[PDB]
Amino acid sequence: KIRNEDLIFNESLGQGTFTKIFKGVRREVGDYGQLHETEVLLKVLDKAHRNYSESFFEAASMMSKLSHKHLVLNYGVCVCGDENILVQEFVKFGSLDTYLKKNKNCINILWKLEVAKQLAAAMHFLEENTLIHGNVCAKNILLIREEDNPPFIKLSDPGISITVLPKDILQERIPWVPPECIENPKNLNLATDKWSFGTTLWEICSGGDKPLSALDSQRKLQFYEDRHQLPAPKAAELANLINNCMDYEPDHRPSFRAIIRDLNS
Ligand SMILES: Nc1nc(Nc2ccc(S(N)(=O)=O)cc2)nc(Oc2ccc3[nH]ccc3c2)n1
Repeated sequence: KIRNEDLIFNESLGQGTFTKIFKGVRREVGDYGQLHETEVLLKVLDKAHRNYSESFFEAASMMSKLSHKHLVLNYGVCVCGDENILVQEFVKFGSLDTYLKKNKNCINILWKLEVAKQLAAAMHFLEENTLIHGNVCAKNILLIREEDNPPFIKLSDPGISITVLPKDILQERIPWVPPECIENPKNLNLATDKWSFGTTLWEICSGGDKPLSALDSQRKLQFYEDRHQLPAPKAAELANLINNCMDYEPDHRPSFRAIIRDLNS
């Protein structure tokens, strides 16, 4: 529970779903009582979307009860007057999808494999704790350090749950959102994240391209209706795993233990 008076808002860094994102600085008493001014990532719920307040912070809170080296650190929340604000560690190099596009001509299968193994390790930990993320995607992978020593990533918070989001938002998040959740958002399950994990591998192999971006929301719907799969990326080293993960039968998608074994071979 951070004080409004200890937070300084600086540059806007874009927007998430019903949120506004800013780089900031938090003034804090740290260990040994030393005074720190710490770079922070601030996520602000739109006042115009206050109805979704509980769900977002419930999301960030539930995961913050679990500490893990591949899960992002949340410092707390500010009840900052009229706005609710998540205060999060500032990750030096930002979101993976932006990174993949700018650095495409420098990323090889060895780099992709380490990032995939790290993400699966995070997902395996969640799976062992029966905790559903619900929004696995390249935008929500944060790059802590660049390869020199491998790269190092963290999974960000999931944001507002698909189980309360407007249907048109869900449709635009095809193919991250699995077919059974389009049929019924209340079908959100552990198997949901295996599908989205497959979609995120496709992103990682596709230099930051967004699958099915050329398809409007009605065509995305008919894509699931006809049981299509994503095309193999030109770099197709992960295409079989992508397709095995994006299985239209939720009960057939592999455990992350099996996925990690597949990545290791
Ligand atoms: N923890 C964290 N740290 C950063 N750091 C950062 C941002 C921008 C730059 S840059 N290229 O301008 O120099 C550098 C570093 N950025 C984010 O962005 C996210 C990630 C996922 C998100 N899902 C919904 C909103 C959202 C926001 N999260």
